[PDB]
Amino acid sequence: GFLEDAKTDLVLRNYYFNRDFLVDEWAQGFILKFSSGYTPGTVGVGLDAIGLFGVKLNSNSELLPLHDDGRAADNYGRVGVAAKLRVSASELKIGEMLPDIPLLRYDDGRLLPQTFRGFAVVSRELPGLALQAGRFDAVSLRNSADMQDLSAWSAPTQKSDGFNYAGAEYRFNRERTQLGLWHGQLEDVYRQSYANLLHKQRVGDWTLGANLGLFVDRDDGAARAGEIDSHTVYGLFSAGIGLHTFYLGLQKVGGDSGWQSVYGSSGRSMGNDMFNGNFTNADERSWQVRYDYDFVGLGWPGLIGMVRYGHGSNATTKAGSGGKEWERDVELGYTVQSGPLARLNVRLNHASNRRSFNSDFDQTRLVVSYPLSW
Ligand SMILES: COc1cc(C(=O)[O-])ccc1O
Ligand SMILES: COc1cc(C(=O)[O-])ccc1O
Repeated sequence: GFLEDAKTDLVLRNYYFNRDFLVDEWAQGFILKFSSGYTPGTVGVGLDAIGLFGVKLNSNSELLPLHDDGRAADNYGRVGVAAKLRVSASELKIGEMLPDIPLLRYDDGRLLPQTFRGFAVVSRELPGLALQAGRFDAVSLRNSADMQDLSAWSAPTQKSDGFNYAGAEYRFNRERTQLGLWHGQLEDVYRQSYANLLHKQRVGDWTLGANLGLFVDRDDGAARAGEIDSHTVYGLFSAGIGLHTFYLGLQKVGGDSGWQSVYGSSGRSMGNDMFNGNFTNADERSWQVRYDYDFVGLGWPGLIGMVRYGHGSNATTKAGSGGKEWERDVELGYTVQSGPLARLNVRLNHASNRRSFNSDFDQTRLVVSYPLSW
């Protein structure tokens, strides 16, 4: 039922951000999600809403929008609604939403999430197979209260009438393997095709995983961001045992151009994605090593750590070719497991970025999040 199965989730997010090239930002966010149930019947009808509000505290960062003078706003926010309609094992949503698909990953790396306006269909009528398609015609950046036309990261000022997509994922092999094929079009800017293989296999105490991906990009229509021809391949491999996980990522961009994506979106579909980049400059070859540990092994349940290092070379940028870069990320995340503060999450992380072709910097973040649900 519409009211029966309705859930309300509120996240309080206190976010401290520092980048030393020392510049600083501190802010408080509120993210309110109201998700109804569905009316009973052949066509079920529902409504989702999202409320976003951020407040500047005394002190990228992209935590808050900037005034024209370059001064961060005191506060910002917006409210979005989406209607939902369900039939059998298929759903259509229309309005404002948070798309999380391989060709369009909504960003939530700062204070409030990026949202999009459009429609999205997910259909699971045949066992193991999920079909998706949709179109988004406006976007609100993570650091903006407003909606604007979409554009590509490679030319953020060149606007498009919208982003269309369709894709399929098939999961099989006792749920261990998944294949994905996706096609997207940012109208008059670029078209992108993507294939993905996910696989996991247990060898004794080890869990071995692979995430292989291939993107192929070209300009579309009027080609407002210029001519584009790119392909990007990555393989991200994991080996887990007990409380430990090890990763090796390998990636290469080829062709005339870098890898394409929608401006403001997250780079997290890419194998070597890290906090401050994903090594997708034209021609760039990169590798990554990563280690994760679950500190329950030291009597600290709820504490998890990650360290990762990535290096890229052969990078072509406007300035020149043969560019090199590296990033090192470290994170400790703690989630309170029990007591009055249960579910409270504290994440502390640090990134160091060095680039032969751009500015070097270190970055420190502390994010304290508390979820309430009723
Ligand atoms: C628009 O409101 C919502 C959107 C979403 C989303 O798209 O995932 C989730 C919960 C919401 O309350
Ligand atoms: C000269 O600047 C850099 C060089 C390298 C390298 O040689 O691996 C890496 C990152 C850099 O920022």
